[PDB]
Amino acid sequence: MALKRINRELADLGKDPPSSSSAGPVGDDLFHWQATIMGPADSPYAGGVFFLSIHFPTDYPFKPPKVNFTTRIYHPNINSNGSICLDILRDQWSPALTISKVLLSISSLLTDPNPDDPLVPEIAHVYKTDRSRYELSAREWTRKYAI
Amino acid sequence: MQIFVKTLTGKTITLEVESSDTIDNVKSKIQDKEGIPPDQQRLIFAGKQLEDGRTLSDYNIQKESTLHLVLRLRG
Amino acid sequence: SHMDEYQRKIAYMYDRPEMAVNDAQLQLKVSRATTFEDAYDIISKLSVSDMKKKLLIRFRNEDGLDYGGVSREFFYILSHAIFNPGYSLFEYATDDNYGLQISPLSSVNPDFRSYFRFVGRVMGLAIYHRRYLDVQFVLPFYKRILQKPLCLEDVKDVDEVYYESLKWIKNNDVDESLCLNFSVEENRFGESVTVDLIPNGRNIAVNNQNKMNYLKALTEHKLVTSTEEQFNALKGGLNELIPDSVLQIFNENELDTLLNGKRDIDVQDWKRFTDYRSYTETDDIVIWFWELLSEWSPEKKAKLLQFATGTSRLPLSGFKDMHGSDGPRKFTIEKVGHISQLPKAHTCFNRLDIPPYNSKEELEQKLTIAIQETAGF
Repeated sequence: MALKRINRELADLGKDPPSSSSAGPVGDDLFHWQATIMGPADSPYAGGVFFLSIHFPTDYPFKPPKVNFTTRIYHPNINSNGSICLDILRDQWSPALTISKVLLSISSLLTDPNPDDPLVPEIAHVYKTDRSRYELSAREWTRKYAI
Repeated sequence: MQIFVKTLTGKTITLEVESSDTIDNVKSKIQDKEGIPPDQQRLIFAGKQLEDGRTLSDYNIQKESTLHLVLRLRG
Repeated sequence: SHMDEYQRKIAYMYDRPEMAVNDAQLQLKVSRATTFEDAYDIISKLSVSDMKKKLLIRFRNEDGLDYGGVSREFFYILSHAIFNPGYSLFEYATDDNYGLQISPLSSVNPDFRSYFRFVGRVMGLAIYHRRYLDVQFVLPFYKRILQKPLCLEDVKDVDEVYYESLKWIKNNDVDESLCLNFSVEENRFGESVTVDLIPNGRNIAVNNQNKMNYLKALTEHKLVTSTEEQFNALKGGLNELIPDSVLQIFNENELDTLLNGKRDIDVQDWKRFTDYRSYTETDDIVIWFWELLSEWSPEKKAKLLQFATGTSRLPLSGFKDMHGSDGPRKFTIEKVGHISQLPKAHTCFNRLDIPPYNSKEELEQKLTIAIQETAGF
């Protein structure tokens, strides 16, 4: 369940290439993966590639993996540490949720920031109040850092 | 008509409602029969989440429809 | 009532002729800097008759009165020493939900049985002399000590997400794609090894019929079979002083109250190990909040702690080593919120957002209303 399931998920992701979201083994250690996310086209993060480190606890699938960002992003849900407070990895987790669902959920969060979970309440309030300034800041950050 | 709602714990609750009954009416019925506030309760039916301001007929709820109870938000 | 019955049980237990101390005094000398080593050197080489006599403990180079307080501090320090996860004897169940359990890695020691018999002797001595340790284990542990069966719900205290996954497997049918079979992978200092719950269990995938047996096997292996020899040694040490016929008159919570005493959460430590955003102690809201916390019942303070952080169990060393979802994250108070809105909580960040109310009484009313639905202890 901690190695056969991982091999099955890796084989499944190796069959159909999403061409936008990719996952790979860091060297040879099946409990540590790197995820590359393409920026959503209809989002201020358009054209910005993002990197994530995914840790598989040994109790997988009974315990969810941990994803951490590396590239900075002016987002109301991603601080400088690269943490992600995503409900799918703490509450809405079931043994059948493969790692592909996690990447798709993160992509959805990037497209549509969720103000119900203000990891950094300042940026969330700025977005709720000054939309244009928030989007300008996000695009400037994407240009400076992602590029 | 009559419908059935299953909670997260698997408890089955029978509700005497109608197709034209509003979502608010069913939420009030569930609150009266259980005590949970209507806003906290969310009903999943055929991939559709019931929302205030609509009716059961809007969600194609029919005789002996099975719904699922879920929550909304957590930190 | 429950409390009166508990007092009756304690009186009957300590009134039994098989747990009566003698009139001889045992003197033990330890150094404050080195407590665990001295305790292991002395206690692990005594006799069953010796431990039953009156216990007198003096710290070396620390002469003073009120030997009761000195002994209490000694027991507190020793408990915080032996049960320290850094020593790799007892491990936290989860980093974000603190709870002590027997570490499966404790097999690394050449003779873990010696140290675990020492731990059993210490716990038996603590119960014998009406002295309290201050470590909070998990309920399945207390159920094991009383020799009670462990059902699936017992996994809830060990790990919430694990219990939710098990419950989901039980409720909904299991697809053939979920590669779940009778094989648990355990990692012990780098090397990960496969353990078979049943003979030739690594080649029997779960299905609709097998899922009940698989859940039973997983619960049994995670709660018992992992810590078999170590817990056997610990229970042997514990029963070396307290006869089991006395232990089995309690339940999984009366024993916890007997060990740790009436649990409480310190407030001065809480204040000294918090942090603020857009707030400072000069602000009136902060001082009102801390005064209200000072004058509150332990149950309500525990309820507020569970409402804010997400659990009622503190780390071993107080609020200092307070973890979060990703890494360390100390208790935080922030000035975010509209005037009319109720105080808000953020569990995975240990954060409490308090609106700037204009009266202390209003603040207390709003806080109580926000924590009304929370249940603590």
